[PDB]
Amino acid sequence: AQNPNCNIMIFHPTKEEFNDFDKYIAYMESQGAHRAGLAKIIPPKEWKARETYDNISEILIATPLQQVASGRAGVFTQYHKKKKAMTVGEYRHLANSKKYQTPPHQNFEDLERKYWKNRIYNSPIYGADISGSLFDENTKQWNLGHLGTIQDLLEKECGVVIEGVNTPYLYFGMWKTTFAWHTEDMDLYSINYLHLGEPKTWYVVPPEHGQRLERLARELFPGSSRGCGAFLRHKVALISPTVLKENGIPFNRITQEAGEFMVTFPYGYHAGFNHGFNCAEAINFATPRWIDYGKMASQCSCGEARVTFSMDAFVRILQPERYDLWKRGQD
Ligand SMILES: O=C(O)CNC(=O)C(=O)O
Ligand SMILES: [Mg+2]
Ligand code: NI
Ligand SMILES: [Zn+2]
Repeated sequence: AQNPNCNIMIFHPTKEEFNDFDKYIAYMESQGAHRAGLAKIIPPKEWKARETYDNISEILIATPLQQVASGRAGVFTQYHKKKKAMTVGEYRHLANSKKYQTPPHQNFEDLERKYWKNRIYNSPIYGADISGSLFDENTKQWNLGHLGTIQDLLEKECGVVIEGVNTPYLYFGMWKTTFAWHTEDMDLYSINYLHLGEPKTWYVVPPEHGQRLERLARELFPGSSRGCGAFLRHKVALISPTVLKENGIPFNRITQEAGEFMVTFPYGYHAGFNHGFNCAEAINFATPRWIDYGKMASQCSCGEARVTFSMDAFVRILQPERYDLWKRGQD
């Protein structure tokens, strides 16, 4: 078995190897990359996502989210308070302000220490989940707005023809902006490209051990657990590496820098934070190996997780028993 310790793997495809996206994903899995839940892909030196970022300040963040924390430094939840719209130019200036900027630090480890020590005492503002793309249309390789769709994968593998679309989303981050512990909708893959700015630190639990993280989360967030049988779908809970180590949960960590891709694999729980002002683009995708994960994915039916139009069809076809109850939650 390849990668039996479930380490995060880092790939350096050549420009030739970067032509066929599906083939490269299948290659990485042949080497065991999926066992980690997360992989890094460094693009060939010749590749570029677009020519410059020189004109991005005019993108609108219609609903910036202030991420307010509750709990203790290592075990907290966050709630998203909606703020007034602002442009990316306004948000970047805010991120660079004295109130919100990255503190002085020695290296990524010192910054990680400061994040876990101090996150809860601040409320950074995150521009999340903004439909759009920063890939140039002329970028033919690993262009996250040109991937094969999940609906087309389900049709090729299973013959079924469904409604729905699959488009990318932009994320504008600042110091301390945080992504809570989650897997993807329907336990899909994700791919995330850091277009510019400061790094993103990731934490990940191997898929084969995801239930260990779930059981700890039920112990640490016991009222949330009684409220919903899949409350990590709410994407609000944080647990620090120190707490994960104290409780024996297997995990890995890695820092993504500008110009790099990350892939998350089906049922790979992940969480993380931004080091400073940045912009990422991410989208869900599927392969044949996902189908079985989609069939087994948990679902939030309490009504809090409230997800896309396109997820309806996935539930309806892969999980017809759940359909009914999950749509009671979504209506
Ligand atoms: O970058 C972020 O804030 C969160 N992204 C993801 O969880 C992802 O790409 O799957
Ligand atoms: Mg612009
Ligand atoms: Ni994710
Ligand atoms: Zn729920």
